Amino acid sequence: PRDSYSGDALYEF
Amino acid sequence: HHHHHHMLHLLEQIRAYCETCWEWQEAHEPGMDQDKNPMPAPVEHQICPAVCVLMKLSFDEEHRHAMNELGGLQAIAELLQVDCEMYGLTNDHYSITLRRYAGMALTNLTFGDVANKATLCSMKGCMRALVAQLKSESEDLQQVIASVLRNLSWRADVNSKKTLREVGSVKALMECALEVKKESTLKSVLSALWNLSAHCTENKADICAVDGALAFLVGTLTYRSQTNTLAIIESGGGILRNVSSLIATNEDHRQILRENNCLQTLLQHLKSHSLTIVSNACGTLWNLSARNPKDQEALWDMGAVSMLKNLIHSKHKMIAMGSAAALRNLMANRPAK
Repeated sequence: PRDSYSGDALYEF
Repeated sequence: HHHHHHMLHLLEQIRAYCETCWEWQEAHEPGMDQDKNPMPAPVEHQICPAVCVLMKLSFDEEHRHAMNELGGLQAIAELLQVDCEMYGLTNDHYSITLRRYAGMALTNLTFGDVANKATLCSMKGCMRALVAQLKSESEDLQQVIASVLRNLSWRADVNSKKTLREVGSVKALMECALEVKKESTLKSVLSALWNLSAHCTENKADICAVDGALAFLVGTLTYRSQTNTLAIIESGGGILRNVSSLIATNEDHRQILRENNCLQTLLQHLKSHSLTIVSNACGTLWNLSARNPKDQEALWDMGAVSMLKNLIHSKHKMIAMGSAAALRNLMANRPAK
């Protein structure tokens, strides 16, 4: 299968 | 009265401090005792307020654009680097705070920014410093650093992938995860690992080679969030999904999964309201149902067939594909019944 990802983001605590 | 005078001041200030530190480093000559060449301390140059204000500005898109025109990423990263190298893993509250604010700004500056991700990864000394902070006593600092590494591992180019691997960020984060107490920290650490586990087979092998990592990751599948969040199950299940391609061909690792009731939990995940969870589970089941009579039989016995059938007509491509693939594996390998 294709790997999945969390992506990216601005900072959050 | 130049328009970006505040931002220019802040960046010049942290740059001048890095020069001050470089000067100290280069003045280590015979006769230069600590009274003639004192080690600079960031409090002496108002560094924590500087990065605090830079962190605040970095949340705004316009300010980020200005920050990027002024070379803000490199300046903030070099500041973080020099303090980490000079003072090591200290518990000094001033040092922890400035490192946190700096990393928050770096997370903000790397969000959706191709050039900045590549630039930060190319700063090898800074990358080594970031990775070392994962061993800080401060879990809040760990959380921030993991946030940075998360952004750097999304759409990483060839150089950046190689760097992230060479600075040992995969094993560092997996080992960090085994030690975290706070949910906030674990969330960020697992998000970064989720992206990194996708880069290459070697990264998957490094995760699997950490003693206790597989059992820990299966553990995250039934995490009980104190907040009303599914982030841990999503990211933990995500890493497991990515890594399951290797586990599938490893009997010892399959056995660790069985000991931790992995298949059974994955089936429960198929009932989730989170598409991410269902999707991750479908991928993992796809791998684990492949070429293994034992796990195929187990899945039949647990009623996986009818559960997967309920998902093949899904609007969500990953779910539809994963469910059908796993179902195919089971259908082609029916036990004597």
